[PDB]
Amino acid sequence: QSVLTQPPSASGTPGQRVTISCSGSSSNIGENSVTWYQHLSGTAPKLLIYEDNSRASGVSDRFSASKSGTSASLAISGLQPEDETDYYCAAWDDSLDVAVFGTGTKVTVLGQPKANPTVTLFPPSSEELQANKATLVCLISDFYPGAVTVAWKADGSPVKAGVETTKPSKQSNNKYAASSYLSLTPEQWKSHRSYSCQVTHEGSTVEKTVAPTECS
Amino acid sequence: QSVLTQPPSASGTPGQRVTISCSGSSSNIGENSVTWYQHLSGTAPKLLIYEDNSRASGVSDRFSASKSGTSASLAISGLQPEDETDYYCAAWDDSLDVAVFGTGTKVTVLGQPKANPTVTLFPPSSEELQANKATLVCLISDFYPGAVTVAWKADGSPVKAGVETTKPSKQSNNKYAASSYLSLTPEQWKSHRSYSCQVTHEGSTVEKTVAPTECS
Repeated sequence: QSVLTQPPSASGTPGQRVTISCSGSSSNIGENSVTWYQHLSGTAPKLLIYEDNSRASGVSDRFSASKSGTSASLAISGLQPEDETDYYCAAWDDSLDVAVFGTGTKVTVLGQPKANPTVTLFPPSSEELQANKATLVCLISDFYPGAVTVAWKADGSPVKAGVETTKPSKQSNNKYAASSYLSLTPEQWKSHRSYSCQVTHEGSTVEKTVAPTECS
Repeated sequence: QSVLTQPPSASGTPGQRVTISCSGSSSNIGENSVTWYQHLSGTAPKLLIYEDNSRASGVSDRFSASKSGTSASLAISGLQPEDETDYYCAAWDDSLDVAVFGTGTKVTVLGQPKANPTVTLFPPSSEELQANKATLVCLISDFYPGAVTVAWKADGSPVKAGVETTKPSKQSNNKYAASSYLSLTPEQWKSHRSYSCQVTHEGSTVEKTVAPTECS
């Protein structure tokens, strides 16, 4: 039989230190070495700990683990917001002859700082103009919380056609990123001299403007 | 980490038959035993297969599995939507007693036709470089199912470091959009002959390239 029990979630304030428990049986944990993984959903679990308390290269000293009898624990000291993820444990099951995983624990980092987005406007590429297409991308990164507004303007006047904005999603650092793209004609691109992306986040607005070519 | 390669999506019409491959070295799969996991964005993985092919007692017979040295594969002979979950392979033992997970594969039952993505590479503007920065953007659009894997190189060398990739999202045409950006310094940029963006999508792999020509 089957699994290693983990509390569903954990909760901590930045700089604090949270403990993740893993319970098992004597066939698995009791007798064999434990392993802990961090999982972003869609990346592939990343090994943190091996052989009960060994750290994998790239793993920080903020994460330490141990095993007591039939129980194992992971301690995150210095809770950072990039730490908000899922943590799974594992150990070989002698009687079951398999690797038996933990139920998974998701750490919630309460009261994360507010991060006003960084805005970057990309004008139509060459590759794409000498291909007779024109797309502008307004990259919106490093924001928190994760809700923003986007508005496009052309020569000051509202661009109320051709825009596509992406729902924000988490970046590795636990901050959001999104994009807004406007498909125009190379015809349209040229005829204008100013294009602009305006992003509103938490009572603050930033606008970046782009103008038909500049440089070599 | 440095693990198992799995296509991002696998998908078919109801009652169809779907295959999910898993690729590695003659160190992992290629030598070890491979296990398969089933993961809904609900708490825990769930072993379908163990010791290459032996079905986890109680798993449905619509699940078959095999290995052949380098590769491995799990066939879902009975595609029904309760199968619409992520799937993971795992080899076992590079450093001792650890799981070596694959990238995960998302299975979707086609609700619309397959659509290869349109990839577009955008180099820095003159403007952001005049400001002493450089960010390339890789726009990924018009693709279905909703899942991709993006990789960046610099003179045919993987760029792991400093790339973020957005989670796919449903735009106004009913197809998905995503974007991945690579943050550099204005000289980290110009010290390389070019940068390319590579998107893998249910069979198809597209690679776009770009060179520093911005007021160069």
